[PDB]
Amino acid sequence: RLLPFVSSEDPAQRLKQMGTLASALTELQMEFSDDLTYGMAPRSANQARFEEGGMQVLTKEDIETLEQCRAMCKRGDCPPLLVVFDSREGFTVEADGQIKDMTFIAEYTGDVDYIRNREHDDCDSMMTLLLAKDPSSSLVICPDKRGNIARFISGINNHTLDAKKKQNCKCVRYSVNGECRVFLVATRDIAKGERLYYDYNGYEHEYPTQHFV
Amino acid sequence: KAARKSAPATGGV
Ligand SMILES: Nc1ncnc2c1ncn2[C@@H]1O[C@H](CSCC[C@H](N)C(=O)O)[C@@H](O)[C@H]1O
Repeated sequence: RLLPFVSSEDPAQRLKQMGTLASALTELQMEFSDDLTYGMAPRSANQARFEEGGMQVLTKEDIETLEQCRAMCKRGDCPPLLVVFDSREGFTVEADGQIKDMTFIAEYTGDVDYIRNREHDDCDSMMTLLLAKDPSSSLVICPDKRGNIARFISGINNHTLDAKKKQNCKCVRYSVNGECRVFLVATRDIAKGERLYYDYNGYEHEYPTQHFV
Repeated sequence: KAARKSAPATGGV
């Protein structure tokens, strides 16, 4: 079962957290969007039944946790995360309070587009939404103009025998009311100050990670 | 070539 995250109790701590995100979003000429935005690809193109060999369905209970988390972010109760710059990684995301195992961290957001319209895109943060048999139907999330914390989260080096030991969250795709949705979930208990890491190549192997720390 | 991240659609968390 998905768990709702625990926002920091001090309002000044939540402001400092939102501040680090606003700052990193600014340096990237980005606006804040905690939703998928649909020009490029219409909302009507996002159908989970189009996924090759199907897409797991998010349960009523888990949709309720997702909606609760979404309502928390809307009122100022962001997850306890800090966007911190790193000499070796660029912008990174660290836990700024405890994050229990199975906790919903965030949804991977940005403009939804057809993979075909982004074949020559330099965005270091593109994420697959829908993988259909028809390549003209495959979708991707593009946080180049608007996004949230998800795009700043680090990935593991898939080439080294020990970089999997750094992984503390997992990216998953679930069908939510018939649409593909991309979520980040803590795979273990994460302490204050731990940097967040997931596998950028959880399904396809379309992300070069050989030079990652 | 574009380099985007990928996540599974089966197997849960
Ligand atoms: N483990 C790691 N080691 C080194 N660089 C990493 C990394 N994980 C992520 N990155 C960097 O982050 C990019 C993915 S997008 C993550 C946000 C980015 N660091 C930013 O400052 O906007 C990668 O292309 C790489 O430049």
